[PDB]
Amino acid sequence: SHMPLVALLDGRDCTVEMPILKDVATVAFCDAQSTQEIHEKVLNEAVGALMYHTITLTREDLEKFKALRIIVRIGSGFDNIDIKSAGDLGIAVCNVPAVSVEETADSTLCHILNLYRRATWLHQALREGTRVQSVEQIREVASGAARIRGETLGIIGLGRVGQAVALRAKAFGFNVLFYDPYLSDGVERALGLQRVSTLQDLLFHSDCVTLHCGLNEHNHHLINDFTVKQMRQGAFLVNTARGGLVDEKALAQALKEGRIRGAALDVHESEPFSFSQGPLKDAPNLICTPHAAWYSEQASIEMREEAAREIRRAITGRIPDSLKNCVNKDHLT
Amino acid sequence: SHMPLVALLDGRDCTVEMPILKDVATVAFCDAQSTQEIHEKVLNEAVGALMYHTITLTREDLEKFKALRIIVRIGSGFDNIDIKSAGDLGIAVCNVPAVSVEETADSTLCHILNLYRRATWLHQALREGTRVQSVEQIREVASGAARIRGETLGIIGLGRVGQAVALRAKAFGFNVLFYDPYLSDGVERALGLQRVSTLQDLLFHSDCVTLHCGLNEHNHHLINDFTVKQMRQGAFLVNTARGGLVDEKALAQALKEGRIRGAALDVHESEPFSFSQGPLKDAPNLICTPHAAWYSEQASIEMREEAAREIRRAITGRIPDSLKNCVNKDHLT
Amino acid sequence: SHMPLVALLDGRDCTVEMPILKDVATVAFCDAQSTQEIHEKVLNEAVGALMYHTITLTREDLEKFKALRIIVRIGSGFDNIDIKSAGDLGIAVCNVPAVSVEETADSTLCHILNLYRRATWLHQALREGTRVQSVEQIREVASGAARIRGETLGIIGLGRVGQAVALRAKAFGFNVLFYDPYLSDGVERALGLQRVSTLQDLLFHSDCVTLHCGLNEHNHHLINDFTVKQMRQGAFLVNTARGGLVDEKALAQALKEGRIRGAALDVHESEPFSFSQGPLKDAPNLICTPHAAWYSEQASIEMREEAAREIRRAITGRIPDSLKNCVNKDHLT
Amino acid sequence: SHMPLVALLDGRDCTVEMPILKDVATVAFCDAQSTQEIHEKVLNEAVGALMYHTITLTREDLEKFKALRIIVRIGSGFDNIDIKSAGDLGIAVCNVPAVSVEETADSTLCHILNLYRRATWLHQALREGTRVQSVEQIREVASGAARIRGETLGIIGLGRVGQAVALRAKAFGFNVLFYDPYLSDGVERALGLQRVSTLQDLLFHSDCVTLHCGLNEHNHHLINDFTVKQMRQGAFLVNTARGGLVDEKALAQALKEGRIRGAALDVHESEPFSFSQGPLKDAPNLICTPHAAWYSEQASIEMREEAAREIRRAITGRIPDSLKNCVNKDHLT
Ligand SMILES: NC(=O)C1=CN([C@@H]2O[C@H](COP(=O)(O)OP(=O)(O)OC[C@H]3O[C@@H](n4cnc5c(N)ncnc54)[C@H](O)[C@@H]3O)[C@@H](O)[C@H]2O)C=CC1
Ligand SMILES: NC(=O)C1=CN([C@@H]2O[C@H](COP(=O)(O)OP(=O)(O)OC[C@H]3O[C@@H](n4cnc5c(N)ncnc54)[C@H](O)[C@@H]3O)[C@@H](O)[C@H]2O)C=CC1
Ligand SMILES: NC(=O)C1=CN([C@@H]2O[C@H](COP(=O)(O)OP(=O)(O)OC[C@H]3O[C@@H](n4cnc5c(N)ncnc54)[C@H](O)[C@@H]3O)[C@@H](O)[C@H]2O)C=CC1
Ligand SMILES: NC(=O)C1=CN([C@@H]2O[C@H](COP(=O)(O)OP(=O)(O)OC[C@H]3O[C@@H](n4cnc5c(N)ncnc54)[C@H](O)[C@@H]3O)[C@@H](O)[C@H]2O)C=CC1
Ligand SMILES: [Cl-]
Ligand SMILES: [Cl-]
Ligand SMILES: [Cl-]
Ligand SMILES: [Cl-]
Ligand SMILES: [Cl-]
Ligand SMILES: [Cl-]
Ligand SMILES: [Cl-]
Ligand SMILES: [Cl-]
Repeated sequence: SHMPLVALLDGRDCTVEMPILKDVATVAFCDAQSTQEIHEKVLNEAVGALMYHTITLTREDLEKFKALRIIVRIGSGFDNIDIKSAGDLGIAVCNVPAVSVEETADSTLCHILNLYRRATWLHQALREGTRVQSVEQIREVASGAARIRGETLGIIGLGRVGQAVALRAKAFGFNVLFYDPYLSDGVERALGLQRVSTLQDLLFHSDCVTLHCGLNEHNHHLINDFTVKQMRQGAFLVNTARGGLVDEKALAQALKEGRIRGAALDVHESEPFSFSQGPLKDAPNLICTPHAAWYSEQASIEMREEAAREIRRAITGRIPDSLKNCVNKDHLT
Repeated sequence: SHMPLVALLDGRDCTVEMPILKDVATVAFCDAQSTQEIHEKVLNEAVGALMYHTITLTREDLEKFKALRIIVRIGSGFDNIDIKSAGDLGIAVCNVPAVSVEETADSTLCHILNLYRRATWLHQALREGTRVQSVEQIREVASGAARIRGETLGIIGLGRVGQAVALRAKAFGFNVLFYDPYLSDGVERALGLQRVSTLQDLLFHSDCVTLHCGLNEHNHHLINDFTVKQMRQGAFLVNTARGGLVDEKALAQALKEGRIRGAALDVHESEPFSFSQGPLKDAPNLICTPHAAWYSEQASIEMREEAAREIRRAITGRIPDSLKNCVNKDHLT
Repeated sequence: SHMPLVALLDGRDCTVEMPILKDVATVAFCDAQSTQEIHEKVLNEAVGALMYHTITLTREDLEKFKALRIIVRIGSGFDNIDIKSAGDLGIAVCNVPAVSVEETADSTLCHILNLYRRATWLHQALREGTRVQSVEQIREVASGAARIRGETLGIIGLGRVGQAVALRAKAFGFNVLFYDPYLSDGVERALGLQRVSTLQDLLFHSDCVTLHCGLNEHNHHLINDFTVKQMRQGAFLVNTARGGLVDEKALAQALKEGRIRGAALDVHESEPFSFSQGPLKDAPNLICTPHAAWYSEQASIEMREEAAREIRRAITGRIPDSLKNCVNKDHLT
Repeated sequence: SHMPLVALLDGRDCTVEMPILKDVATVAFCDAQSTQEIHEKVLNEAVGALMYHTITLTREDLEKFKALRIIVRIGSGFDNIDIKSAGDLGIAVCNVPAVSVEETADSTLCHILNLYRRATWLHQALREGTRVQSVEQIREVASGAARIRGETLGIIGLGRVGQAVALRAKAFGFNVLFYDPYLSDGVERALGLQRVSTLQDLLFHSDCVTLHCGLNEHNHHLINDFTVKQMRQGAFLVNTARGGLVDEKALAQALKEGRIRGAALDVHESEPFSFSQGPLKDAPNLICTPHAAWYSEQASIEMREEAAREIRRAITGRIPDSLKNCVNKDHLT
């Protein structure tokens, strides 16, 4: 009569998951931002866990769990989990990779166009009371807005979202390059894209750089004081991937010195983001959104339902064989 | 030794046009907002005129010119000129129809995505100090953001910009309908679009309505208290065409009552626009830009050079035969 | 109790049209190839006429009709009718312009690919008993097959079919140019195409030329001994438009001398076509189809139903106001 | 002063490879169709081997080599090599996966259109002397030609060529489904395609089935007497992948009984192909090409140069680390 315990770590709403797990697991929530806020009962008895991106699990955090057997990220990115240590400790880790692909690609294109077209900045100027009566004043307030056709969009990471961005970018006349050192040769041919071998080549030829790679152990601060200097003078930077990929120190100085004309960021090294704190406090030509590229009403539901099914498959079946999106089978023993 | 006089009515900068007209016409500027601000010398002696969109010419205004023989709009729209009366008075009217086509289509897609993705509103909330730490808070602050695929984009006016928008919209998964009662049947087939016969059908099936038609004598307040009721509950409205097409009274009430979830406007019934005056003073979910959809550094130059060449062709050749983009040959006698 | 007479000139099957015209007109057929084969009753009493492309009507032919008031081409092209003389004689002429647009564009792409890929010629070689065992033999039998990406496709006439071809050609990596001296500037921008001003420029830069213009009084033998010399050495020629546009004499010599590597023709100066007669008797690298680019089971029905409705509208309403696709309103008096 | 020996097994021309291997290896050719035709010197001393698709290497064949250390397929498919046994024997196997991707996709679209549009069959009828004078005769000779828009194209194997086909098929109005049980979920979203879970679903919903998967140990005769019955009545079949995927027995009967309206085959169970032998001797509505989907003058050179470089990398460096496209690293010991 005793069911396994499943805990929603960094959240409180479990409404979507309940119908799928009702007869399978007892569902509790922690609404926690760190391991220090998880009730002892959870650490001891929790067999499964659901979590988003607002809490990190190190080996130290993972070792506090005594019965945990699966973690499911409600989302694609799993950089916030020590995946290797989870496998060493016998904990399967899964993600939801497909739900918000096109939502994120559309958010990225929105930011790209918001830089080339300055719509968001033009709206601000009107909210601030700027009066734009003459054509000379239109040119002035819209200074920086550039023609898109002929421009080169450089994609770092041509996975699910990267490919979706590439196909959308082609519709506007962008010349699309991409850098992805983990794919085999020939993917550029199917999608009619141009490929480059190094990060330096990508930054050197791109008028607008957009990040679409996972954050792994080999690309933290991929955009740093060194690689920022490899970018075109007056280029754009867009990041809907992970904030850990950009050295905000180097980015702030680049915006201030005009080496980078503008930047649009949905993610940041330290989240939540605030224009009153951080290395970007006074950075100009900066657009930001609070890690919302993924969100739609349908997507939010679809990924929670998928994550709930993965939990069910783990409790009901054999780990890791019954799992559809386990991302650490190699490390699991 | 006496050259014809050409006047830039509603502007002052003539730098781009001078190299093309130096040996052909004397160039002066008026920097005028109305006919009342034009120097008497211009009204009497001006043979040609260059003007943007910030000044209107009625028959009353046109009759004040005693030597004018051609007007060239530096831009595509010529609704601000009494075209028929200009032809009656023997004045050719020309425009520049091709320069800013893709700039405007990209601005339109930016506004479309800014509504579906709420990037501009999410940026404001961060500037306003909103703190978005939990996923529940992300869902809250981004409430209204919707998935694009499957949504129906309704285009009113499938000309140069409309077709450019249609092709871009298809890349995001939009289902594209269009209404244009002046085209012959078969244009929908070449571009693979669906066509509807009436404005009511367009508004009835569209989740997002975008205007791309010229303002003529048969579509002022095309979007009015009556036709607004024919739109889907919670639909979007985008207008980069002409402000005279929308009854801002009806639009304000629709936004306030939630019948329309959001609106993005680059043009307005009375320009320049201000959030502190007009029927849209307190309208919610409203994005606005100061008639800047056309602008790029290249476009601004290209259209001024084309307009200068048209002037030259008129002074040097025979009106209207030597004109490339005369829009009132039928009325000219 | 007496109904008007409507005659299907160059056909016999009236099954599709009968349900639409039953209570409106008496329907007869002539199954005629020339005016000389039309029964006297038809010439005297026929008020309306339906015809395809296999019969020509000169002023001499038109003058033989004493009551005819409308002609409806079951199809888009109306070059086979003296349109001006028909208007002088008070005869409205209409067409069906939209039905087979995409069928024809798909046929054109089939011919284009059949030249670049030599599928049809490779099939023939297998039917002829050629044995292709080694790679060296594959290269030999497929000699001439070329990579498409980077190649330039030159479109002459960017109307309904031309635009449909252009959009399909872009999917294969073609660089698309077009020549159309009757369109206004700016259509190239909406569809992202490159435009040229003269026929010579089109032929000079194109690796594959495809015709998509109507046959009018200013382009008979548009491809002639002179303009053929303006084409690239080893270029392709495709014609799904009208045979009168090509001088088959010049074309045969070009194929024989290798100036043109191959040609695909759905239409010919004299139809029906036969490989045993005509200037193309012994021309090599020649593909031909019997004027079938338009045909699909749905298209054949759709255009006959549309043509029947046009007839009905003419008999029931006022000519030319009630007509949807009258192509000679200017000449009608 | 003694260099390693490299042999071109099933070919004779080594001109392209010589400049790359001149100072690295002695190059000989065998022009062999089977292992029985290879000179004893080659079997004993050959360190590297180059081969196309016209010779098969079993474990029995592989065991005859006493010094062979790498095989390089000049092409993508390596089904003609016992890959596992090659690894057991310490032989690295490599391929050239990217060269002819778009050539093959264009050949596939040519065959697809040749079925829907019957261009190749219409050309034959003209070569055979068929006279097509009336529209009724055009409909007759072109019977079977169908409208493409709305039709469903089912892709089996969405790799390099499959994705290239999918993007081209979308330009014609196809609804594209694909079946590929080896990809992870989410690839359909990036390319905007619909995905199905089983082969039966693919065949059940597809009007035209096109094969684009490698031939492996789990899909020989994937199209068989059983799965052919799961296809739509009157559907099309296209195969530019491998002939071993189709049971030509079942295919012949399907074409004869009309269950399949037509088939286009670039590959066959037994190659070379002949219309006078095999289960397809008398099959109707059959188009065939002699395994030429890959060929272009540029592609033929590019893959031979890549294959030569792979050989060089193997002789010069460390196997398998220095290899770019080794397809049997797992089996190599
Ligand atoms: N709201 C948001 O901000 C959202 C963010 N994301 C993030 O976007 C990123 C991409 O997601 P997906 O495309 O679904 O992942 P994916 O796994 O489909 O694609 C990742 C690609 O990046 C490439 N890559 C990895 N390291 C690289 C490097 N150093 N340089 C170049 N390429 C590299 C990989 O080869 C792979 O192809 C993820 O980090 C994910 O967390 C995803 C959805 C929403
Ligand atoms: N910065 C800005 O806000 C810019 C605004 N525009 C405006 O956008 C509009 C479109 O420009 P283009 O596409 O270049 O013009 P266009 O002449 O190429 O296309 C206009 C189309 O609208 C159609 N139309 C007219 N009245 C209509 C009605 N009542 N209902 C439906 N369709 C109707 C016409 O048939 C025509 O096809 C113009 O009014 C122009 O002034 C253009 C460029 C920049
Ligand atoms: N089975 C077949 O072979 C079929 C043939 N056709 C033919 O294809 C042709 C095109 O049809 P649509 O695109 O529907 O006609 P359309 O009227 O939509 O387009 C014709 C275009 O050709 C252009 N043009 C005319 N003369 C020209 C010249 N000398 N140089 C360059 N451009 C020129 C016009 O400006 C116009 O834009 C027609 O002649 C039609 O008869 C159409 C359908 C089926
Ligand atoms: N001249 C010719 O006929 C040419 C033939 N080919 C052939 O085309 C085929 C595809 O080549 P690429 O796309 O480059 O290979 P690829 O490795 O890029 O793609 C193969 C795809 O097929 C899928 N697949 C394998 N077995 C399957 C099954 N039973 N059901 C559904 N999907 C399955 C795999 O998951 C993979 O995604 C190969 O067999 C190759 O030999 C390639 C080039 C020229
Ligand atoms: Cl995320
Ligand atoms: Cl480059
Ligand atoms: Cl404007
Ligand atoms: Cl509908
Ligand atoms: Cl026709
Ligand atoms: Cl050029
Ligand atoms: Cl192959
Ligand atoms: Cl389905």
